[PDB]
Amino acid sequence: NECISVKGRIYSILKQIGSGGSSKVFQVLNEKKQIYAIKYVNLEEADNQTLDSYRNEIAYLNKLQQHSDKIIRLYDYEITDQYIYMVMECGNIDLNSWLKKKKSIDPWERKSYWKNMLEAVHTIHQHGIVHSDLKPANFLIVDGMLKLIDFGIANQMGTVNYMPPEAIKDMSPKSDVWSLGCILYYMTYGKTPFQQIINQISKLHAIIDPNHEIEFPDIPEKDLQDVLKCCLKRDPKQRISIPELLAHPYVQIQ
Ligand SMILES: NS(=O)(=O)c1cccc(-c2[nH]nc3ccc(NC(=O)Cc4ccccc4)cc23)c1
Repeated sequence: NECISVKGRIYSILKQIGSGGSSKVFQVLNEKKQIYAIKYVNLEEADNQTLDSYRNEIAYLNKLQQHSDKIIRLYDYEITDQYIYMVMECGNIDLNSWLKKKKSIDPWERKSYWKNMLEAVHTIHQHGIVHSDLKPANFLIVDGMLKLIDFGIANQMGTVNYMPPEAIKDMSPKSDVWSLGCILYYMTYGKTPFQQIINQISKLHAIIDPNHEIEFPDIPEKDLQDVLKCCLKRDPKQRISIPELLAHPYVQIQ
């Protein structure tokens, strides 16, 4: 429960939120006992390829401020040769942990969270960023809304269930549509489209191979069932885009 100093301001560690691959996230308090979330990154083992990934992520996160409130608020940051300190907004819970704990999600709650997800991905697309690795863990519940925490530029610490078929064949902004579709599918049927296929090798084949029909059981919300069919199209040309999804009846009609 040590102390942290960022750009002259002192912060006391309250509790550690999480840890993963030379990185750590802590609950901190300023002199006025106001809460913040500080991300600490250890750079002693990272090479120039990994270093440029963190630098690019920090730059885009700082630029995305005031552009949208669907991106985590970054108040200040400190970068040295040894470490990175990022003073951010403190949230309630990540979407991945919240989805696993929830028994059944409300239809209005599913719609409101989908809208937030579309608007955050649209904002990063407008600034030329393509996430390519979207999963619920990249989203945080804060101030009664969902906010994107990372843009997938830097290597961080589920599995291959949200991977688009284009990325598997590559050995496009439409890639983020498939990943978002898998999150909404989980919010609709309680499972991912390829969660039943336990074998990782057999799972990767099922995503890319055509004729392997993805089940879409009938639900009262006919517009919601349509979004999933449009989002989970193996062909990126036939797949719906983010600006088209923002005008879909599911997000615009009551
Ligand atoms: N209610 S709470 O205080 O307990 C809580 C719970 C969950 C999230 C937050 C939480 N608040 N603000 C956050 C900013 C970033 C972040 N995550 C990462 O940047 C990725 C990461 C994760 C682990 C290790 C290394 C990197 C989480 C944030 C707060």
